[PDB]
Amino acid sequence: MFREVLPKQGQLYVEDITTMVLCKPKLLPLKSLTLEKLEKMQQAAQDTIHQQ
Amino acid sequence: SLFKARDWWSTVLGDKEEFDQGCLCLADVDNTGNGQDKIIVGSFMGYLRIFNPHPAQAEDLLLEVHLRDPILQVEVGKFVSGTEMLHLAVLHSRKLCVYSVSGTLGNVEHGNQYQIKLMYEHNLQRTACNMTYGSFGGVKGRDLICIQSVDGMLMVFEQESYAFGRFLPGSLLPGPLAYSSRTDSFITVSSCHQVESYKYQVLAFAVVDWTLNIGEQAIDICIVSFIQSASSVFVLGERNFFCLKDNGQIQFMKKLDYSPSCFLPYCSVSEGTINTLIGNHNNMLHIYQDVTLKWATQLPHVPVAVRVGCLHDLKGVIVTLSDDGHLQCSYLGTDPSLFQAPKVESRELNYDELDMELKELQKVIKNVNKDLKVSAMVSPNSVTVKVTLKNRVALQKIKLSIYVQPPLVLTGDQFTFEFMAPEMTRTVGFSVYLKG
Amino acid sequence: MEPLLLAWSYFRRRRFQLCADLCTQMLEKSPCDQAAWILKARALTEMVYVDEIDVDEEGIAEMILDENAIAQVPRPGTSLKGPSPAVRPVTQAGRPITGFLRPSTQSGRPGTIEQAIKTPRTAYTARPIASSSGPFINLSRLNLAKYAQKPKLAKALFEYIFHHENDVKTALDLAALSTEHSQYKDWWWKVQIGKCYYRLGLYREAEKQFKSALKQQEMVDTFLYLAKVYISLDQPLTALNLFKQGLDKFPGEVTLLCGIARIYEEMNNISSATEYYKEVLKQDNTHVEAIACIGSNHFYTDQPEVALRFYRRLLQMGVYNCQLFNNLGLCCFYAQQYDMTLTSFERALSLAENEEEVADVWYNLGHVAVGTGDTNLAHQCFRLALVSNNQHAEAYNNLAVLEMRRGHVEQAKALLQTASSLAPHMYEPHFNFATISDKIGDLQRSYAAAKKSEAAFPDHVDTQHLIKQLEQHFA
Amino acid sequence: ALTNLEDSENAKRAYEEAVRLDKCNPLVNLNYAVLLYNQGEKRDALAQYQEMEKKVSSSLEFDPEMVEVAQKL
Amino acid sequence: ALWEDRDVRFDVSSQQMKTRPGEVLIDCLDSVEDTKGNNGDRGRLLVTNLRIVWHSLALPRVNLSIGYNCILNITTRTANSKLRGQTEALYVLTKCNSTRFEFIFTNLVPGSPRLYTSLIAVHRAYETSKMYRDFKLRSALIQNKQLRLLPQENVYNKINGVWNLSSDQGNLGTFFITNVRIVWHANMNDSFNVSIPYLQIRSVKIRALVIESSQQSGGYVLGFKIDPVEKLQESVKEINSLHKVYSANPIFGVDYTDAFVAYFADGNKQQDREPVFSEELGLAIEKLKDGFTLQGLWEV
Amino acid sequence: LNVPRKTRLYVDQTLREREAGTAMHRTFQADLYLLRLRAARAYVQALESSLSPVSREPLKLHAVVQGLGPTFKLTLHLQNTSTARPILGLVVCFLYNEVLYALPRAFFKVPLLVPGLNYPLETFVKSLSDKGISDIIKVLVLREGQSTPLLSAHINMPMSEGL
Repeated sequence: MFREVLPKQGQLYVEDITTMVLCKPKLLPLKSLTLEKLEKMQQAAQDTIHQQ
Repeated sequence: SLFKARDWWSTVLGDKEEFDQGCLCLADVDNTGNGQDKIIVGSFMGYLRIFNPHPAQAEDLLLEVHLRDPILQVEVGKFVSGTEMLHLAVLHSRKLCVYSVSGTLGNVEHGNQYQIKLMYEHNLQRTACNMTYGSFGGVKGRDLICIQSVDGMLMVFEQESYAFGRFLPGSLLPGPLAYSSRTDSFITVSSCHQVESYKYQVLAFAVVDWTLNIGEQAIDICIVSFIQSASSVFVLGERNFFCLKDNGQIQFMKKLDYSPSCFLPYCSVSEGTINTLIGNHNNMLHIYQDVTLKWATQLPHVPVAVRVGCLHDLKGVIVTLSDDGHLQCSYLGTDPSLFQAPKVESRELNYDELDMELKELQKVIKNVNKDLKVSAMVSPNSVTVKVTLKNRVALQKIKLSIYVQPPLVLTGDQFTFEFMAPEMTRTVGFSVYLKG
Repeated sequence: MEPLLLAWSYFRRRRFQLCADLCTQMLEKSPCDQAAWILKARALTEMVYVDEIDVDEEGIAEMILDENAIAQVPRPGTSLKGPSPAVRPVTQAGRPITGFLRPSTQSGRPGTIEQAIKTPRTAYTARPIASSSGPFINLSRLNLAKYAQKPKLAKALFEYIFHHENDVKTALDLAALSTEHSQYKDWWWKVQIGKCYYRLGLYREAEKQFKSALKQQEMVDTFLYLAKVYISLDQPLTALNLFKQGLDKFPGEVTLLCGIARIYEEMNNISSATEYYKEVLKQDNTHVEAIACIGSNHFYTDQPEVALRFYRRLLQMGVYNCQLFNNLGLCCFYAQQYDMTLTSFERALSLAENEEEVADVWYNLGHVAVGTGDTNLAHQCFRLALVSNNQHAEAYNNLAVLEMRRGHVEQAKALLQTASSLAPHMYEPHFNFATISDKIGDLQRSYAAAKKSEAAFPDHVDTQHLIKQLEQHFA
Repeated sequence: ALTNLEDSENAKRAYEEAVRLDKCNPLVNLNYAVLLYNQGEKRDALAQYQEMEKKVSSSLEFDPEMVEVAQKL
Repeated sequence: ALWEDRDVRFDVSSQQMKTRPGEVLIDCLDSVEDTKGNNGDRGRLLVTNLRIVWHSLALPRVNLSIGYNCILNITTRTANSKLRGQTEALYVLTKCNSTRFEFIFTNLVPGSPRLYTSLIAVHRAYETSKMYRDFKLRSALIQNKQLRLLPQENVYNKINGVWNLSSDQGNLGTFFITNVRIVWHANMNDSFNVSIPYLQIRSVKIRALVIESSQQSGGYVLGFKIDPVEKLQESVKEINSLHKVYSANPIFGVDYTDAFVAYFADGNKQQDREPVFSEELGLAIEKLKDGFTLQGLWEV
Repeated sequence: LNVPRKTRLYVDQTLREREAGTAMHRTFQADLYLLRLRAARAYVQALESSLSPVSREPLKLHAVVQGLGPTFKLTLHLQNTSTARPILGLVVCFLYNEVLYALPRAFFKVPLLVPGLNYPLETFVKSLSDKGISDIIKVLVLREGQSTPLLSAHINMPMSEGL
């Protein structure tokens, strides 16, 4: 019945070093209903043009 | 389960049949008197079906009779001259038929039969479109029937015979018809965006009592009257949702962002307000307190003519009927369910085959990090060049182009070959000449 | 059963192919029948209908070559023309990325025709910009002076001409004859003439009709139309007063509150747009716009669990997209729910109907991977984001960061140059290029890059220290 | 973290990596001794205890487990 | 007796996946990966006559069997654009004994997605034909005076004046005998008709024409009585012969572990609490869970 | 300070994590394994088709389209990314739909690419369809002695806005 002991002290930065930054995660914006309808009406014309 | 319409007794109702509004009715056509309603559905394919559902099962379908001509707008009201017992009205395109669903019992759950008797009929000169029913004027204990026509005319039957019939002034495409009892008025929505109310005795004497120019044409109009405090008239357009007063002006309105198909202002809760539920073409139900959404649910199908009724000791069950043939009683789902990955100790990740494939792909990756013959022949004579290309493996989407120089000009630039079987030769020939 | 009845019932149930299919028959059978005529007209015009309120794609010509705002340099805070770019990704010099793309989004405006042309076609609108913003019936054959007498025909005919054929001049002719037939007493014809004007270019001549229609009968439609007109004349504070007037008329309308919130977000004071989106929520609670906006704002202001709740709500309401599931993945990972994280990205990659959506999902998977460690997986994900969308500047920047982590300086320099060439409005590629240059030397390139960084994110900190050190080296 | 994640073999190999890669921190040795003694071995737990005592001193809670894994071994 | 088209089973045996006598395979597709269970393992999909089967194709033990009388929605999703070919995906929603599952099937190799079409087709054929393998009361069977036959059905014996020992006064009715099912209408208000399929019959004996149901339509004992018993025993023996010759090869009239827990459509929910009334909304609502409230579940 | 605040959602989530941490760990490791598998799969497929515009043998190419109207300016920004080593023999070949776009020179040599300079190599694409049709255009950069493209790029041509 022994519990493993954890260090109570973390790692602390002692100087700020210029590191190359990464771009940030990108939440894909949702669409409206008018926009979806417009895109689908734009692609349906293409489909009928190709299907003739 | 949250925001879903959890399932109750549900069924599919035929072989690619087709329904519309007015089809789904829900009342006591059996005249038991106990309160439990019974589903009634009639397609314009012909079959009239009546169910007494219990929470799939065989004995649920009371009857599935078939009439020859199509069926429009089954209704349940006091459509007989003598008694105060509910009778079932079936409106075929050129026919009216009042019936009576009498159920006799046997000494077993499935020994009980149901007989529909033709109480009376009515040959329809014009082609019927839809109808309404109510106690026209101030009569009580009677349910007269005002049927419309596809060409505008509205004909009124006083529950026995052809009372009269008057043409609607200025209508081309017949819209939804309803009858308000607190004002004794037939209210319709003409093709020209006008919600119009006519007093009954005015039409009986043949005009417009009042009009309101809503922005569109309405799909349905449902005058609801279980509240005697402040009367209102609901009008569901194809783009908006109005609740009008009794004088003729908008009490309030909602600018819906979806495409409604059906709505039903059912029993209310607060003082003065009226709960209502509308069905998208996006497979959803919305439950407003007259403007304000109180709940929303994902329906399985596109609801046509929803109803709310007490079915087998459960009050307020929502009965929906699609136009393809589905039908479903349902209750709201109010169970917020933890979003958490399922614990399936049985299902383990097969490390052997997956590691084989990953070793293959990683081998390709770490390895890469360290079919057709063309020939040209020029003639010895604007010299004509001929290019022959021959493949070993079968190839596809072949494009051959020639580039000489700016001054020299070719009589042919691009040549397109589609798929070619292996060991097949292709020759092209063009001519090059100086221009400049 | 019968032709006209079955066709009209197909129309009621929103079939819109069968209806026309029976009317075409019924019209070949009888050359004199106007019921089926206008029914087929309705079906045709409603297969393509889209409400004019949320169609605001000015494009490029309107943005520069058309001046309508009275004030040229109005006070900051009264014209349309939060989290810093160190947290929230950006699209222009400012204008952080929004939730709920709508086809009325302008999201900044270009300065010159050259800049608008030489940029990506979809960097100022939800759709690529445009310079200008048999047949059932031939418009040149019918005498609109005779259909105007019959309003039942005239209304559907105008809707056909306007929304199907897009003939604003003949539509306006018909609407003028109709309005003069009604003695200017029906608000609908006034609203339609106002719409004809508004998409002809005449805003004041449209505001006149919209005001005269509001005087007839208050409707949410006319309120939103005037809101569009006022926003076109660059007058936010007039549109807000008009919206509060409309809410005084309609006490709890959702579209009006949402328009107020849209105007407050265009003016970029989120502290009121959140309040108005919360009012929309108190009214609707399924509103995709308000839910998405409050969810994004909750995610980026280091509260990803509340954003995960707000997006699980949209998941509960049957919404099934690629955007929604990638958002759920980002939220689950950053809210520390590691069980439902990667399955959401898998559903996203499954649902993506594009090559840019797939690239964004792979970009976010690379972010997940680099948060897990194992920089090789993130390397592969960024390279796949590039392979899917070649003009993906964030993938270039992150892949260059990982390359310089490995050691390959020239690869990182080239990739950061490509990123800063694709998206100049971003600050990370410029800052990283300046940093690596200064690390090796080349203080001229370091200055030319750090100054563009300061031009992109002007309140940065490391950019200021870099510029100070550089200007100190120059003396 | 692996000891509490129903994965003791991975904890074994991780502790081996650590003790090979650690030189002047006895906490690793004491924790590996605790893992071993809890695994019912009590044999290599003495080896890790002796490795720790060869490495060695201030932490209040690494002192007690030092003496408790000593006396109970 | 017959469960292939009535249940949804997981980790099925190598024998129960085999085509039942009346069953018949239609289409197959290899490399169809299974999802909604993130095992990332391939398989093989089969669209049989009565059910859809999927076996792992590498560890064929783990598998899925979904009956057609237990599916609600089947949706095909064409996505995953130009980066590779247009690959499809199958979403099946199932509800067996009030438990909702959802399975997803991803076609890995984009070179053969046609399967996902035929399934839809046969599913319609499964639902448009239920008078072949199910028991129904009071349906719309009779024409003007004759029976409306199914596609693969012809009458054998045409008997008039056959009583029904389940009612009191509406008995005397015709008795139609066919190769797929046996029906009796009432000859007087001819909507009291019963259409029993041979599939649901368990044993036809006499106690009088007693017909028992096969534990699916319940213990529905049907009793009929005819004229002098010569034709009666004749009908009983011919009915038994037809029953056996049908059960030899069924028809079905279709023209042309913790595994469950990882496939729930709801998410960690296999349940539906007792639907009780709701004074707040006025609708029949599912019971609330020990402290929750409606206006607290609605807000965010 | 601006230290953030935590609501009931956070404590409920931490309680779920404290009571069901093992299942989360296991399922996240399984998901990570499957993600590595699928990422390696897609990387190998891209290497096969050679669809990466960034791929010893150092190069980097991306194609920008400019202009509305029937005539678009398509400029390929190509760059040698190496310490000091030029690339002598390379050539660019375009793949388009010959019924929608009229490329004058669909194949041309590239100059000697000096390490560090972005070479803009531009062409004039022209839409031929009278109806608006947007079709992809592929670009392959490849050696002159080899037949497998060194790298590739894609461009979705916008709508024509013709006359």
